[PDB]
Amino acid sequence: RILTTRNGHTTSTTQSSVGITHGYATAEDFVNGPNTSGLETRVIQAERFFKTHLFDWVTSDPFGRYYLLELPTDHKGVYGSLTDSYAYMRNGWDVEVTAVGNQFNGGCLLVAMVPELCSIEQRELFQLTLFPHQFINPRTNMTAHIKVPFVGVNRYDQYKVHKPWTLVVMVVAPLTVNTEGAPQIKVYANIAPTNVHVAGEFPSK
Amino acid sequence: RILTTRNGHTTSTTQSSVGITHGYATAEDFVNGPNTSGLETRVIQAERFFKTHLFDWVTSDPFGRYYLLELPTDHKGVYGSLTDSYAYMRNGWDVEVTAVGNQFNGGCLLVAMVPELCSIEQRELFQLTLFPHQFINPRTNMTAHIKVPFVGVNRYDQYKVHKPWTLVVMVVAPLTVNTEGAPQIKVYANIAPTNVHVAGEFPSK
Amino acid sequence: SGNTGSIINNYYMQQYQNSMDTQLGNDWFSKLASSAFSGLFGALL
Amino acid sequence: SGNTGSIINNYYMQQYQNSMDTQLGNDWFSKLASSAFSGLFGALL
Amino acid sequence: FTGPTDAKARYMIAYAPPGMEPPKTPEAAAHCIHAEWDTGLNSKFTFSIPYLSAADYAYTASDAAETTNVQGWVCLFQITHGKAEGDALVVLASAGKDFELRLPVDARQQ
Amino acid sequence: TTSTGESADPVTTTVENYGGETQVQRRHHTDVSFILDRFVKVTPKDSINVLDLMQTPSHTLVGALLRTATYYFADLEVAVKHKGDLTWVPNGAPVAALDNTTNPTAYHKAPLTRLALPYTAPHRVLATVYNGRPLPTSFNYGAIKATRVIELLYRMKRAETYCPRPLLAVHPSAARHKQKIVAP
Amino acid sequence: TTSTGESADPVTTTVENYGGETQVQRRHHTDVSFILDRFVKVTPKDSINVLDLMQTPSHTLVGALLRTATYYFADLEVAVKHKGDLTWVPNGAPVAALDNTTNPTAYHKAPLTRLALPYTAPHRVLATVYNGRPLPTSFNYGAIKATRVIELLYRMKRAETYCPRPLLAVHPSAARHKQKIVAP
Repeated sequence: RILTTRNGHTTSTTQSSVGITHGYATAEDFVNGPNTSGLETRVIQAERFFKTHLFDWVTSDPFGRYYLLELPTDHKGVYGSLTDSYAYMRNGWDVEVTAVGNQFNGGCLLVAMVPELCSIEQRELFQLTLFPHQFINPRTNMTAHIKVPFVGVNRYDQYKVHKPWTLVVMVVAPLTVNTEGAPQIKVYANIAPTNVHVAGEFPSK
Repeated sequence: RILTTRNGHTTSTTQSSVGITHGYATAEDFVNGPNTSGLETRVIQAERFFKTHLFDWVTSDPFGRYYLLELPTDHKGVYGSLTDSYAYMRNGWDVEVTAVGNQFNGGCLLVAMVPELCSIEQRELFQLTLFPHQFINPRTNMTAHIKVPFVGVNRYDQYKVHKPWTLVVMVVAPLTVNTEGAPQIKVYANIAPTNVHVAGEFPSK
Repeated sequence: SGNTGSIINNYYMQQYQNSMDTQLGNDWFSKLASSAFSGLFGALL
Repeated sequence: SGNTGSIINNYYMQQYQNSMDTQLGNDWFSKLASSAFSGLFGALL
Repeated sequence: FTGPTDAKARYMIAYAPPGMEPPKTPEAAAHCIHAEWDTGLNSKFTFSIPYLSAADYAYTASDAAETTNVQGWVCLFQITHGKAEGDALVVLASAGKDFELRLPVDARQQ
Repeated sequence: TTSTGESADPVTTTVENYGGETQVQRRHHTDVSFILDRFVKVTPKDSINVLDLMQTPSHTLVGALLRTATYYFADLEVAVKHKGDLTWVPNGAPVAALDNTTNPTAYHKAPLTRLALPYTAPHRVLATVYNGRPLPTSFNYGAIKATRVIELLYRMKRAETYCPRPLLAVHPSAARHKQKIVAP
Repeated sequence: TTSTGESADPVTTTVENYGGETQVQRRHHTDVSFILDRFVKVTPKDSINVLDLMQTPSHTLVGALLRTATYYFADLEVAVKHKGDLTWVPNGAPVAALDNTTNPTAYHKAPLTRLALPYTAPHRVLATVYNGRPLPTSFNYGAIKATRVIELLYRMKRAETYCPRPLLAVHPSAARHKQKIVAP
């Protein structure tokens, strides 16, 4: 039930989590390859949480609204400065998507961290439970907390061009404010980069 | 004679150095105090060299021109971003002041890393050889390379208010372009922060 | 091992037959199928 | 050993395959590459 | 460096990776993998630029479709000089200790 | 077999819940390196065409069990009906290279010409989709040219794939997708 | 890494000077007896032509990694499309010899005729350049004749060379020599 996760100097507590969904691996692969010549360093100051707004769940939305965002998104803090001050870098992800409703709102919600994609057709939605996923069901839980490692074609990636992961939500069953439930839900996210490495330095202005 | 110094992924070579002048200590004091509650981290990516322009030595200048700069100065690279993204931080210094002339230019030049000061009177110049110093004499050498630790009133310092160190140059003996020497010298600097620690995080915009 | 069904070693050497692999320093989805919970979750009668 | 990639000895004898060598009584440029000085030449700090 | 006995100089060479336009001033290039040397008794100085690339291997050609110069630049600056008018700094280039070259294709040179 | 559904934890209850007894289930025909080794046929181009494993159609057996895996690595094989002196450049050669005879060149010999060429590419593993639809230039196996290429086939060797992707069956209008089946 | 430059002593400083760590560098594709074994094609003459390893063009892959070595020794191979009864004399036979059948003569058999002939010459090792441009008569491998030679190829075996020589890349007008590269 109760579960407290901590990344860096930031924490988070949830009292209804149904577990963590490790995806595609438990540990990361070898991070000192032959391409970087050993000129790579591991920054630890940039493994803290940060937040964003996805959308607002509402009764009008039928099955199949996804509203996906691709990340690494723009970042005010430290991790946002690394892609500006370094060429190649790699990092996993540790998401947490929260939708606080009520004990009495029926409906469902599916969230999965899928690899590289731009758009999904309506037929492929029925098969979204192949990627690391978790259901948000307002009768029981309110947080997802998927946990995926870095994966890509080549070892170190240039985040100015290739965005490998893409957090995807989806309304499996419509919201129903039957009698006493909250009129609408506002979905948020609590992503946090984990295990960030970085190599190759830029000349400033 | 030959001496190659390296800080981070950057190096530097000089073929006329007369040694390193360790000042006020060989090692630093305890860097995990009771005031920071252990919430301090040591960034290693910000121990590289950087450069600046001091002034141009010329025959007109008599004894007593200092042209001092106080540092930490503004910085384009990483170390310039830390004071913008963190409250308290501490670091030593490892300077290298170069003035390339000729075997045949007479004159002298004194460079010393002095603690906190704003201005010096003409009488105090005669006693500048109390702080960590080194003479730049164009007959023999062309680089100074003083090396000092962090020192201050309180353990961690707020570099937006207090600048503890201040690199000071001074023309002990005027330049003389006697017969074959270079007409003027242009003094540069090659400072590099060393052993940087940092604690206390800011909220971005 | 794919559609390879001869009991004689191929005439050509291994390195000329196909690209030799290199090491540094189904695997996962088969670990998932074995982790599958199958027992009863309540008290049987 | 060049583009020779069979695991079976050639049908013809050695002397008929190619000219047999004769003795009397990369060799040098590989000795040069190993002689290459690479260490630091001055006092590191 | 091939100057007279009474001429002195100081140089810097820095390596700028792809993504940002190359530096144009030495003060703006000191955040690269630079390294500086000084002329004196020993004349020659050899600096070996590293290999940094996302993909494991890199091409030995440049297609017209790619004007971005996917590998990067290598800049060489002169910090200062003393009575060094009109001198010369001859350069050379050699293979590294771990250069690897592969996939042979004889394609239209002779 | 009630269990928390919103957990993505696999739960495969079996027939032994109500007296059943599972027979033995052996799966050889559904392996990933056994089903891809079958000479899928691609629409061949004119004189010069590139060896890219994605120009194969998306409704075949090899073309559709390949666009179900995000990443893949596999050696290659071809068998072409060249009317000429087909040559083959490696990955990354200037496209004017496939006019010289030093490159591996097979001479005409009726009816086919079956080659087994390695996997040459900078990346450690290729990819079907790419989040830059056009993929980069680096994703290929090489380029062959002849006077007039007539046929072309692909047969991946040692195939191994990662990170699965959705597969789609045909949607029928009726309740059930009926059709013909061979019958004496 | 300052060292006396006017000494011709190799000095190869590495990436470990500023924290680097050299990966492993394996070189198989660049050997001298592996890169020359590739059937370079020469401009064939009429009925009679001589087997000289220098009439191959100076811009191929075999013709240009050969005019980079002063001396060389290598057995030979050919594969010709003779329209007739091709014969082959050894090195030094009177040029009227290649009309008799006792000399090694291959009969017509479509499409090619691949031979593996030894290295026969007085000198212990041949040479590309010669300081007597015309080389001597003694520098060759033999002479073949047929009714009409159509194609001819050279494939050196057991090649081994000495005393390297300069190699030249093409000089571009622009800052960089751009060109096409195969792309899907």
